Amino acid sequence: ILDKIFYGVLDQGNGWLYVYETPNQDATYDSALELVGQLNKVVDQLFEKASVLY
Amino acid sequence: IRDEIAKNTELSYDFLPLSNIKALLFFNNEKETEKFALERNWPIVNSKVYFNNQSKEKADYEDEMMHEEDQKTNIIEKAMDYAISIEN
Amino acid sequence: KLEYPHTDVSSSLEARYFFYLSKINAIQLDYSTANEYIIAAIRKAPHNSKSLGFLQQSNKLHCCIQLLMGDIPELSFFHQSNMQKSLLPYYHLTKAVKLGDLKKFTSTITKYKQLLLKDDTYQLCVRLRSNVIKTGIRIISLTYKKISLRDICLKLNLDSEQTVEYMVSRAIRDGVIEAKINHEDGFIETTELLNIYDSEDPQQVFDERIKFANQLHDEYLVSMRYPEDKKTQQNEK
Amino acid sequence: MSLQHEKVTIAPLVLLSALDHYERTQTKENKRCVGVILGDANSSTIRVTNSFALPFEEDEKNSDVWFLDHNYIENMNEMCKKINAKEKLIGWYHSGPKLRASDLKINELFKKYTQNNPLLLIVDVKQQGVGLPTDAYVAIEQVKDDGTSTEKTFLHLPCTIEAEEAEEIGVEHLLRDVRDQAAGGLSIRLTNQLKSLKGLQSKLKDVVEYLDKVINKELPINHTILGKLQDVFNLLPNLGTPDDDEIDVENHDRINISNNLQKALTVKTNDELMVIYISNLVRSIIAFDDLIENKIQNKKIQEQ
Amino acid sequence: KMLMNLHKEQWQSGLKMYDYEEKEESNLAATKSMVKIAEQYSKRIEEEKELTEEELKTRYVGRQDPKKHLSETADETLENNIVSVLTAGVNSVAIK
Amino acid sequence: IETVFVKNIRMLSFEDISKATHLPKDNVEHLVMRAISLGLLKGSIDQVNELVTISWVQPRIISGDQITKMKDRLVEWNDQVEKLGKKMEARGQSIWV
Repeated sequence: ILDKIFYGVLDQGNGWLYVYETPNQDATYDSALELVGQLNKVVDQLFEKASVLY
Repeated sequence: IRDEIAKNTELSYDFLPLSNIKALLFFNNEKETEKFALERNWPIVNSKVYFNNQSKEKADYEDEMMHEEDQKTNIIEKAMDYAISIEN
Repeated sequence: KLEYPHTDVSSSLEARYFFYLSKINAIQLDYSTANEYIIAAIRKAPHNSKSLGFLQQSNKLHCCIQLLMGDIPELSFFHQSNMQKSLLPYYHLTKAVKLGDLKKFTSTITKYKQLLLKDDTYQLCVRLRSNVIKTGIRIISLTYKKISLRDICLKLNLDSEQTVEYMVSRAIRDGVIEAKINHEDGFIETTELLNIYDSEDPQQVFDERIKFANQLHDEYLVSMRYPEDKKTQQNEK
Repeated sequence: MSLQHEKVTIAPLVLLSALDHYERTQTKENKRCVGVILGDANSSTIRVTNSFALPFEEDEKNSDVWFLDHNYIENMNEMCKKINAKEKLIGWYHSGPKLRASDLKINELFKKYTQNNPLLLIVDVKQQGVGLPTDAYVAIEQVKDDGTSTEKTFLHLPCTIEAEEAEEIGVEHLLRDVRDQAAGGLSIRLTNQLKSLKGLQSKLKDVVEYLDKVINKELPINHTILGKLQDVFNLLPNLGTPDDDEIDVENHDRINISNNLQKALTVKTNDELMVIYISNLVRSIIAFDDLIENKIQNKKIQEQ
Repeated sequence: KMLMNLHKEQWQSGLKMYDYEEKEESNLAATKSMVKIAEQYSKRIEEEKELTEEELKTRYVGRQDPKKHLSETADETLENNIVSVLTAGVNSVAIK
Repeated sequence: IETVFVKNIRMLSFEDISKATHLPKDNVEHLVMRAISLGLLKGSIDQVNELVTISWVQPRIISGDQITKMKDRLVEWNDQVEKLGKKMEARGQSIWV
């Protein structure tokens, strides 16, 4: 499960193995993290411009 | 203190025995417990309270008075608001 | 019944105004609105030692506000400020509330009594002896999903199964604990399991974020072009 | 013959040609103009590239008498070959405003010209309809399953347009509208959004009243028409299924991209806010300097 | 009027739509690219404090304005998704 | 097939089917399976929710009764279009350029 080579989770509350083979991670949502990431960096730099006004 | 406790119990429990509702509201007389219940609008039927019935009626009334398109909000309506702001 | 100006006044007035509101709102047991108003007063007010006594009082009130919520300020805050000695009664409070210690809490407000009352946050502070308990039982329900009535009484020195039943009954009307009591088995069970992405709740949040942004466009538009218009009229080219 | 029929692609020159030939006969007061339809066919999409008038008379008192000159059509076709010899007779235009059942009799005559089942094109000259103002039909012979004999009948063919590349730059050339029935910007698409919904309202209303007619006025049941309306129900969406919950979850996804983007645009603008503010700080110096300078200039201009 | 009308998609174009696969492609492309315009804008605005605008644009690639280019790319997909939702929800609510 | 048509929705319990044909629950399932095989109905069979979720029904002829049944359902959907369109008129009344 640590390799992630078939995914799944192991339940010792009854003794089953659930085998989940469903897709992971939304690609679209994930690339939105790097885009926000870059906007959060830029605004510190815009604030360097605004030191001119002060 | 009782009236305060009776809002609480809706959230805490959905089944209580008749002895347990009495205990919790600091009573010692079963007839008084059932008396309060009429007035506080609880339906104790067969010695088990149905807090959930009561919630339904309470929610519905707050919808029932008009305010109501924008109170709810619509999927369609969000996009309309955002649209006009950009083209103004 | 105020109709206070914002577009034509000095920023010193605008800070002072925001400060007053949080104090008055807080005393009426509205800590939600209290919290928004103080952060705005701080941003208006500078970082200098010219404003120094203003900032000290404003930042006292902000720590206390977040404790009254059960929000709790971070450890970051007190360290990165260089105000450590002044905010010392609040610091001890923040550690105290978190731990859920009634025993510690009794010590904290007693030790520091005088310093707190001069700031007139002492009136607010006494209300935390209760919130200290509510935070504490919230710890217990996170650590243990399903937890006996007896176990809780043992950790925080609560008096009966029946007593703790009742503490939790008040606390979950306010939805702090976010749990429900089963009388018929004898446990307190938190009900959170997430998967609220599926639900319409995030949609509601995203809608609010956009409108805070559309409003920022308006501030930008009115300000930007207005001193340009003056300079053209002016004899300078 | 050919049974290949699908769409009628119609060129804009065709549309304009039948309005013109109608107005230069100055036929009105319900008097008609029927001309030839020219183009490619033996083909699934029937492709009408051009059209020309034919001398035609329609009697309005009794509708069962008409004039068609058979001699002209052959001559006329020969001269079409001069223009472009990829054109043969594939049908006829009618001047509208609607279908007539006297069109069934006209139709016979043009089967001794064509290599396809003849084309009927209503060019509405008053330009009425919420989409295109042309309906298109083709004559079919078929048995009727409601227990009655073989009819000759005009069954609907959808109308769409395709045009030459050359024609297409001309259409745009004369025109100068910005369009509100085609999609552009955000605001335009809101106008089209509303138009579509009201369109649906109009057609749907007509269905309810159509149903009303059969059982109270007595239009004949026609199984073929009502049969599609059943399928409207079976392909119909449902609420609270795991399909209609995917539908909500997709809205939550898209709304988040819109949030980042609105916010991206806010970054860009707060930078443009600071920039113009620097421009003002710069222009301040110039402004100061200008006042001391203008002192010297005033006195000189008065001297002269 | 004949000239103007070139569509049977006058009322069959707002409720009509493209699959959500294609909308997932637009969303994914759009977000991915705006990172790249955003990284050029970051190199860029380490300056914007020297002498002459015209110089900065050559040397540190202010050309075409990356500030303008990011606004355009954001505006196009932003307006498009309001439509994509707007048509989506309209169908669900009116049709059923 | 006829029960599905006359209902608005498109799903039936195996209990309802049992009553209507006078069949046991075993034979209710064998009957849906034949019917699909014949190509009268297409859908899904749930034995663990005891549903048949029908997804298409075959066309058929239409008599008087059936005319009215469908007519009525158009009445609701007509209203839904008109009032949803009333809400859209009122927002961005200004923007329609």
